[PDB]
Amino acid sequence: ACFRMTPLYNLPTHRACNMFLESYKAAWILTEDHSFEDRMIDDLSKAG
Amino acid sequence: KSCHLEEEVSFEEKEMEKQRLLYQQSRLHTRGAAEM
Amino acid sequence: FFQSIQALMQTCSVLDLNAFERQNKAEGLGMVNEDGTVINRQNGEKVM
Amino acid sequence: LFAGTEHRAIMVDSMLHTVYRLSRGRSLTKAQRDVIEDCLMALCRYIRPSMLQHLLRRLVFDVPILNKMPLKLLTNHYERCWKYYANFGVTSEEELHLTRKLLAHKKYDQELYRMAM
Amino acid sequence: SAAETARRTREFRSPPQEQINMLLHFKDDCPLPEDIRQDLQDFH
Amino acid sequence: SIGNIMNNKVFYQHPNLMRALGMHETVMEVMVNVLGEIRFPKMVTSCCRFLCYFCRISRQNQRSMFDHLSYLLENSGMQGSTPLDVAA
Amino acid sequence: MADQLTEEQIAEFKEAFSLFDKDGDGTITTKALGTVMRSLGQNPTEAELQDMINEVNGTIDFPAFLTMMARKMKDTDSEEEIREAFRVFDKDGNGYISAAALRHVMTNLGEKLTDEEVDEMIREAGQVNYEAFVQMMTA
Repeated sequence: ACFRMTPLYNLPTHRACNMFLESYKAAWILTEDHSFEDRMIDDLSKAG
Repeated sequence: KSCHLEEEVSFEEKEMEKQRLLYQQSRLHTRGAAEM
Repeated sequence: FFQSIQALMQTCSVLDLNAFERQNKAEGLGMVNEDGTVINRQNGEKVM
Repeated sequence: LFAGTEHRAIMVDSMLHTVYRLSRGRSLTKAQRDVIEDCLMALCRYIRPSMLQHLLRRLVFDVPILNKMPLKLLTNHYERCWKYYANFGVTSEEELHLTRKLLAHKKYDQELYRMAM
Repeated sequence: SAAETARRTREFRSPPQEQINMLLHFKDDCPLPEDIRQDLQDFH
Repeated sequence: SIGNIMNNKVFYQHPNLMRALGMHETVMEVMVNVLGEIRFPKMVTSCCRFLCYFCRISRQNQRSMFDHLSYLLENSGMQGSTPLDVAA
Repeated sequence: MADQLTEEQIAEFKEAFSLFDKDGDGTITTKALGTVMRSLGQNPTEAELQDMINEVNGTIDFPAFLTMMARKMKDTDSEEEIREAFRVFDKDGNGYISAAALRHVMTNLGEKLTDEEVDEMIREAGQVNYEAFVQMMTA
C-alpha cells in the first residue's frame, strides 16, 4: 500500500489546513526558545 | 527555571558564579518556599 | 513525609524482559494503512 | 494424504458423490460456494483414477449446452490432463452438443482439447 | 535514471502528512522556491 | 439526543473532530453515574451501543477509547448490549 | 474500519438512505434494502441480502447500514489494488521489470527499508515479471 497513496493536489482544501496546523505547531511554534522566566520572578519580588 | 542560570575558566569567575546562584536561592527561599 | 517517599521508592521500575520483546514486535511495523502515520515515541519506550 | 487408499475405497465414492450435489445448493451463497468448489479441484488431485469412473456418470449428463456449471468444465479438464498415460465415449457424447449455438468462450474451449485422449 | 527515484519519494511514496512535513522543513533538502518561502517568514 | 447523532452525516466523516470535542468522554460518565442492582437498563444498552459504533470508525478513535478499559473492566456486573462489550 | 470510504460517497449514501426511511426516524424495513441498492447500481442477488441481516425485529438504521456496504466496498478493491499497483513501476506500462532499478527504488519508497531486506525479496520471486513479484509481496 506504499504506492497507492494520493498526492496533495487531489485533496479538498478544507483537509489541507487540518494537517497544516498539526505540522506548523510541532515544527515552528514548539521549536522557539523563549526565556521570560528571568524577569517575571524578580519584579514580582522587588515589588515591596 | 530562574535558579538554573548556572546549573577554559579560571579561579575568580568560578566562585563569582557561585554567589549568583546563591543569590537566586536567597531570592526564593527567604519567602517560605522551603516548607512549600 | 517519610511515608510519602517510602511509598514512592517501592513504585519505581526496573528492567523488564517480558515488556522488552513487546516493544520489539511493536517496532516490527513501520507505517499503518490508509496513510496513517504511527506515533513513534508516544508509547515508545515501554520499559523504564 | 488420500493417495493410496486401496483399503477403504468405496465411501470415497459416496464422499465424492454427495459433494457434487452439494456443489450446487438451493439455499447456498457464493461465499460458501467458493469453499466447496475449491475442495473438489483439490480432491481431483492426489487420488488414483480408479474411483474416477464412479463420479464420471453424473458429469456428462447435461453440461455442454449450458455454461450454470462451468465449474464442472474446469473439473473435467484437470482430471484428464494429468491422466495421459471404459466410459470415455461420454466425452465423445459431448463432442457435438456444445457447438449447437456456436460469452464464456475460453471456459469450455480447452476442455474439449484436454479431453483429447 | 537513478536520482529520479529521489524525486519519486513524494508523489506516490510519501503519505500526505509526511508530504507537508518536508515541505515545511525550511528554518535555519527542500523543494520550495525562494519566493514563496519568504511570505511565511513574514507571517511568523 | 444520542439517536440524532447516529445520522448527522458529519459524525461519520470527521473522526478527528469528535474526540477533540471530547464527546466520548461526556457520554462515558453518564453511563457511569447511573451504574455507580441496576437502575435503568433502557439507556445503558443504548449508550454503550453508541460507544461500540464509535470505536469502529477510524484508527485512533479505537486508540482513544483504549485507555479506559482500566476502568471499564471494573464494571463487569441482562439481554442486550453491555459496557463490557465496549472493552472487547 | 471506516477509512477506506472517502467522504463524497457517504455524502451520497445519506440521502439515498434517508429518502426511503419510512418514518423519518432513520429506520427502514428489510425489503427496501434491495430497492435502494437498485438505485445505487450495485445489484446483488437475493442470496446476498440475508447474510447482511443475518450478521445483524427487522429494524435497520444508518449506523448498521454503513457497515453493510463498507464490507461490500473493500472486497471490491482489495483484490483490485494489485492491478493499480504496477502502473508506476515499469517504464512503458506492460509488465516487464528491469531488476536494476528495483535494487535502489525500494530504499527510498517512504517505508524506510534497508539494503538487507530488499536483497531478501528479489531472488525469491536478471528480470522478474510483474505477476511473480506481487505473488511473494502480497503473500
